[PDB]
This record gives sequence, structure tokens and C-alpha cells, in this order.
Amino acid sequence: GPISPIETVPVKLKPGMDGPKVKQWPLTEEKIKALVEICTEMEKEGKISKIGPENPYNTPVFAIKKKDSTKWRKLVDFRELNKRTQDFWPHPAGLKKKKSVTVLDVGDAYFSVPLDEDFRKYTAFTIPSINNETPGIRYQYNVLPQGWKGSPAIFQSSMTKILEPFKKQNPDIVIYQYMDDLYVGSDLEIGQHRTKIEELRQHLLRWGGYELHPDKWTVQPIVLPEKDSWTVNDIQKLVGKLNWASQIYPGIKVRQLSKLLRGTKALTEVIPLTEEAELELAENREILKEPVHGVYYDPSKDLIAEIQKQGQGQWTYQIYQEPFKNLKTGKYARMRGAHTNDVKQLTEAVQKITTESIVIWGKTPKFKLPIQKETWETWWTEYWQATWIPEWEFVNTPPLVKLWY
Amino acid sequence: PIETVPVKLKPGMDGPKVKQWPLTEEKIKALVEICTEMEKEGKISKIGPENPYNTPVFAIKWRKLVDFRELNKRTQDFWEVQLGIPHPAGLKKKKSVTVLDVGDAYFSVPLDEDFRKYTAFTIPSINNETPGIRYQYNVLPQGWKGSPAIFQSSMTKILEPFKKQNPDIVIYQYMDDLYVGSDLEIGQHRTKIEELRQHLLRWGLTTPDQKEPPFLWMGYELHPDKWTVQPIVLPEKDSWTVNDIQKLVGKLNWASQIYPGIKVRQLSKLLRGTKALTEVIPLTEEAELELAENREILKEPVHGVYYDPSKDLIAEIQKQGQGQWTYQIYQEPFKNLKTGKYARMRGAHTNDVKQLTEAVQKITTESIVIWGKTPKFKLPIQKETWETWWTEYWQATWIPEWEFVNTPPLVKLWYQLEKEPIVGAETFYVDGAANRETKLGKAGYVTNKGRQKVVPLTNTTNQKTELQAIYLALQDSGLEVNIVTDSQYALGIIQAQPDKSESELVNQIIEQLIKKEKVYLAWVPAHKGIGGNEQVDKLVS
Ligand SMILES: [Mg+2]
Repeated sequence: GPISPIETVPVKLKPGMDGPKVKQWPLTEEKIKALVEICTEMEKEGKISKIGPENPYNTPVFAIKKKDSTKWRKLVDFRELNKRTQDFWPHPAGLKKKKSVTVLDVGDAYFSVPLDEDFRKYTAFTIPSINNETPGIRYQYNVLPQGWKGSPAIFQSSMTKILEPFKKQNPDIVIYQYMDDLYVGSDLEIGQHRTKIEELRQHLLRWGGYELHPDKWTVQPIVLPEKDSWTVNDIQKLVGKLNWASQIYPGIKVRQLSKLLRGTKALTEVIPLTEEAELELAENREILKEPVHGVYYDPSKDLIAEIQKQGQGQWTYQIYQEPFKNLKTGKYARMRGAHTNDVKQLTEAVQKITTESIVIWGKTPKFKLPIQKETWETWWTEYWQATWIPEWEFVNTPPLVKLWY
Repeated sequence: PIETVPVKLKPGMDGPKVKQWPLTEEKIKALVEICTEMEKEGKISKIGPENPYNTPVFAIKWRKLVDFRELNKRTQDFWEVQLGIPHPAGLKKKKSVTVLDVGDAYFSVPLDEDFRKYTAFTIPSINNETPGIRYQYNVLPQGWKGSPAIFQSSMTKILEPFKKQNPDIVIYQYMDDLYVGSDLEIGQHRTKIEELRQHLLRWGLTTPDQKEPPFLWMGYELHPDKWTVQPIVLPEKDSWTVNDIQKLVGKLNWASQIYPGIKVRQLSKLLRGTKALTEVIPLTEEAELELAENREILKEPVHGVYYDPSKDLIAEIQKQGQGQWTYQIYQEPFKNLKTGKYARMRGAHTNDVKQLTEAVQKITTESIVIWGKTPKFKLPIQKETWETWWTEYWQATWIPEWEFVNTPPLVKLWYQLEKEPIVGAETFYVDGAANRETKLGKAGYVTNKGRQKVVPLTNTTNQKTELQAIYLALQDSGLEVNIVTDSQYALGIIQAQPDKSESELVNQIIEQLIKKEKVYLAWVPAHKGIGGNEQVDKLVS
């Protein structure tokens, strides 16, 4: 296309790092057709340009449909490129406390600012063909691409000039920008909320949603099943669970409870609690209410979110930065695909945990998923409805104890 | 007339400088013939001694053969755009079909002018004192690293205006062959064919004079209502050179995408050498069996039919002998589009349900490759068996919409551990221990009813003494038993719920679990205050 009139910023990759060289995964006929229609129009508008095989870099590309959406949207898997891109040069702590927060897709705006020439070769992607009838169609971005971490950083100043007449007339509203998404939160009534976000939407169209309520987000604490009549199995499960909790709270003790299990008894034999055993169980009950020592959010380190399948459509999750120091614990239930699809529920869990982590800390976690690599890589794109993609690892070790019920 | 593709060597690396072998009189004579004939065509140009680069050239039959391995080692990487090769089952029935071959494919796509310096080669000096001629390539040389990708890209950018100007015909291009399919009347189809050949001829691409039903395309025969892969013939030779071995691994790794169970590993192992492209090679017996059994599997005739997008894809799976599965993809009953075998049994513990899931996911992936859609499955497993499995499995797992087909042997769950401790059942606190020094150990259990047992063991590890303790608990208990262990290893193996294993101890534990009625396996932390675990531990201590 034509040389963009806006002067370009000189971007570069991390020192010593080369561009991404990731292979394209197979795509359905529907998504290939959608990406052909999208990328042809994008090539006509000068946003992307065809390249040859001399470009040794590639980035996966596919298409998604958002919630209650019938239109395909192109999603490029810029995860490796974002990992290899240089970090640039704040997250509002007030956003998490607002009653209503709307997410708007402002990635299209990025299509108005050109991308650095010497950097364009790193944004190469290839649209595959069914049955390899024709060789894949390769493009590179001449403009700030959606899903790249550099696009919002470079478009930040322009966005500030776009939103100043809305930011000073309404200083109560909180605005945070992450990747292709804009989060606008407030404590206002929902009717005024729709009107104000429509106001900002037209304000965006003069230059040219997805609603959440974070103050209703619940935590899931460590609860001890405290019954009246105890079988041997219940007490040994409790001793294992508190022996596991003793790494989070070093004050936990399991001595007087373990003394009840003395001798070789049947697992279903009822055991009466002693006096110091009930006292110690109550003490350990309250030590779990004390905050964990040394816990705090470090933006310089990565967030890690582990997910556990609990059956009957409920899934627990933990967000921490180092073991046993959980910034947030929670549980989900009655999601899409409940009681008939584990991959869909796990995908929706990843999306919810990611959205919450962006609202709270302004960054996506790295996920430990309870699924084989092949299954997740086989079906996860069929249910993805977000414009960002977090990195994930695969856990194949069965948990001895659930620990979050 | 084609615009060239920019080519650059790897960073900080100059062109190649390989000494040229002097050959005999006859080889040189033929090389001067073929090389002059190639200089009459614009393919190569004579260069003065200003060029310091050289590439070895030989002469086998005549036929010229250039060794570009060093130049390829110094040429930049190129992105392989294709995800594989086209499968004939993905072809839709067309009223008119024509397959064209590109004559002198590489030798008609120009090479980057700045890169030709590195394509320099010498014809060896035959002697009283006669000269060796020095050529450089003006075109993509055969065997060069970047020739396939650049030729494919140039062919695409040449065909695109014609494919847009002719939407009624479809063109699938790959290597030597162009597939032109159409539903037009055969006359208009022929006219479009000639338009395509004139279009290619304007760019300097000739195509010498397939019009007959046996359309050979990518080693396939495209009959009107079916397709059959051409039987691949492998050479039977007393002595192998190194060029024939690399060519053979080319055709074998090519044949891998159409045949299952064809391996090139030990043959590819013999490509790490400094030897030139003509020296004799000793053939390892591993490569001997590798070429033998592969040469036997290529005798299997593979056939199928074409794809009808108006119907759905059906994928049926069947259980075989040893971790083997068979699958058929068809749209009409028994008219298979593609059949195949899946061979995987985990080197660790596994079960049939996991293997079935992996098969479903793999054939789903290749089905999206060939047809871009996921087929409806027919699997030898009951609905309640699957429901119990995925609902009770600790990992997230799922398979697409399917229907049960009663094709023995059925996939079953051979045992199911219970969720709660069993009232009235015997409780076995098990433990084991061993010493690395004396390679001797003990495995035992204690029981609420006072029953206990300790067995001394040779050729056992600690993690094996734990499994041995669980095994002894299963042997000496009734049909309902609760087992308490302190080993996350053994319990971690049992929680994966396998039905077969390489370790015969694990397999006997599996049989003991199948013969039981109720088994509740619990875990307690080791070396803490704990009722029976410290007892059996003190015994095995
Ligand atoms: Mg022990």
C-alpha cells in the first residue's frame, strides 16, 4: 500500500532475540474463508502487504467469534512476538472497586498508525488452505497489528488526545487500556452507564460492549469440613490437608489430631475428639484466617494461575506469583458447556480468570491447566472468544488432595 | 521476466569455497556439452577469475549433478508455507480434469542477481593444458536450499491473475504438477487449459505435451470416481552412493504423508558426513531393516473416493491387538475416503480410553487438514462408559459428537476406585522400604483386624517396595478393601487408572484391581503421627 503519512516510531526486539518462527496450525474451512475475506480487504486498505518466502518469520493466525456475535474477527497469536518485543518505558488501582466496567474493542483504531518498517518482517503470518490446494497466503503488517503488545503502547498518546475531552468532563470514570481492549469502570447506575459508554463510543467514532461487575467478585477461602462425628478417614484427610496448609501458615499443628488415629483402625471407625484436639482444630481453624506472611503484588514478576477440575461443572483456581502466596483464590460453576464439555468450561475459566487478572493487576497470568496438551491444542480455538491469548502449561500429575473444597 | 526474490546468506558468512574434483575425460566432455547447452539458454553465464567461490560438480549416468550442501548451509532459512501435501480424498468430483507438468521448473525462475556470485562452479581441467570453464547460475539451481520455496512463490504470483480471470476453473499447484479441475463443458475447459499454458509461456515457463483417465498427479491416479496411489518402487542395489540415499530419503519422507508406519530415522542417520556426493557408503543393518520393512509396507494398495461437501464426514474407529487402532473416513457406507492405522501405547501406564481419545483428536486434526471440518465419530465404547470416564477423570477431557457402534472388542473401564471409604471392609495400611546398598528391601502391611505381612525382596526399589506393598494388600484381602499408603508415586500411578503397563508389577496390580469389587485408596503424609502407617513403616524400617 501507500506510505502512511504519520511518522513512524523505531521499535526493536529484546537484545539478542530473533523474530518468531511459529508454524501455522490447521484451520476450518469457515475460518479460512473468513480470514481470506478479511485479509483481502485489509490488503486493499494498505494495512497488510503480501510477502514471499525470503521472510523466515511467521506467526499463527485464526479467527474467533465473541459472545453473542455472528461476525468473524481475525486473531493473530502474537504471544511469542510479544515475548520477544522490547518492553516499553500505569494500572489504575481504582478500577477494581467500581460497580460497572465495560470492555470495548478499540483494536481497529490501531489500524490508523503505521508500523516501523524494519519491524514489519516480524509480523509475518500465513493463511493456510484446505488440503493444501494452494500454498498459504503470506502477509506482513504495515500498520500496528491487533494483539501485539506494542500497539497500545505506541497508540497511547493518540488515545490520550482522543479521550481528553471525555476524561476531563467525567473525572469520576476510570479508563484503563490493555491490548485491543478498553476498560471503563464507574460506580454509576447501570442506565447512566450505558448512556456514558455510548457517549464515549460516539466520541471514538467522531475520530474514526462487554459488561462486568468486579465488586461482586468472590474469593474462595480454605474451609475445613468441621462435622460432629468423625471417622478415621476424615481425620487422616484433615491431617494431610493441614500438613499441606502448614507450608502456607507455619503455625499449623497436627499433633493432637494425629494422636487420635493411634493404632491400626478401620477407615470408617468413628473417633471421638479429645479436648486439646478440638482446641488445636479450632486454633488451626483461625490461623487459616490470618493473612499469609509476605504476600504482595510484584509487577516485575509473572502471574501464575492454576486450575483444578472439581466435577459437576465446578472448577477451582488460584492466582499467585510464588508457591503458597495466593493473590486470589476462587471457584466457578454453571459455565458454558457444564456437564457435557470440559474443554469449553476450562476455556471459559481461562477467559474469566484472565479478565479478572487484567482488572485487578493489569496483566494476564500464566496458566497451569489440568488437561493433556493434545486435547487442549485440539479444541481450545473452537471456544475462544477473547482478543488476547495467555500462555499456558499442562499439568499431568493427579492431585492427591483437592484442597479447595 | 519474473521479478526476483531477494536472497541473502546467513549473517556473517561468505560464499562457499569448495575444491573441485578433477574427473575423467568422458565425464568432462559430457559436462561441457550440457553446460554449453545450458549457456545457450541463459541459465548460466561464464565468469572471470574475479569470483573466489566454487561449488563441486560431477557427471553421472549423461546427467549433471551439483553439490550445493555447503552453499545451502550458508543460505538463509526459508519459511515452508505448506502444512503438508494435498490428499486426493479432499478432491471434489469434477466433470473435467487436466494435470500439467512444468518443464524445467527451477531453470525458468530467475535468481537474485546479487546472489549468483555464490553459485560459481568449475568444470574440471582436462589436460595437456586445456582450461576449466567457470560458470555462475542465472536461475534457480536444482538441489539448492531456496529453489523449491522461491519456485513455488513465483508460480503462485504467476498463476494468481489467471486464477482471478478464470473463476470457473480451479488450479492446485505443487512441485512439478498443476491440477486443473473444472465443472465446465470439456471444450471451455480445454480452452482455459490453453490459456493457462500461454500465460505460463509468456513468463518463460514451458509445459511439454495428461489428457487420459489415469491422471498421475502427485503419485496418484485420479480415476473418474476413485483414486489410487501409485506403488512406490525402491531400488535394490548392491552399493549405494550418497546422492541416491539422500534422494531416497526424499521420496520416503515424501511417501510418509500417504502411508503409515514408514520411518527414515536410521537412514537419515547416515547423512552426517564430510564425503562428496559420489563416494560409496557402508549401509548399517539398522538402515537395512529400515529400507526392507518400509519397502514391504509400500506394497499395500491404498484406494479411496472423492469428497462430497453436501454430505457429512463419518469417522469410525476399531480396536486392534497391541495399542493399535484402525479408522475409516467415509461419507457413504463403506465407501471410505481415507483409512489408517494409529500405533501408540504409552511407554508408561495407559488405558484404552485415553488411546481412543488421542485417536479421535489426531484424525480430527488431519480431517481439518484435508476437508476443514470435524467428522462425526463412531467409536466402540458405550455412552455410560464414556460418561463415567470423563465425569470421573481428574483432568479435563472431551470428544466431539459421536454415536456408539457395537464393534468388538469394546472399550471398557476395567476398574473404578470408590469415592468414600468402605464400611465393614478391611483396612490395609501398606508401606515398603529398600536400601540401595544391598539391593534388598521389605514390603508389608498392617490391618485393623491385626493382620500383617512383611515380605523381603531382591531386585526392588523403594518406589517398587511401595507398589509391592499395595500388591500384597490386594492379594491378601477380600473383594472389598480400603488401602492406605504414604507413596505419592504408587497412588499417582493408580490414580491415572491404567489397564496395561510395561511394568509387570503394575499389571498384576491392575489384574488384582479388576478382580476386586470395591477398592478405596487413600493417602496420608509419611513420617507424621499416623495410626497404621507408622506401624507398617516401623516394620519395613
Ligand atoms: Mg513409608
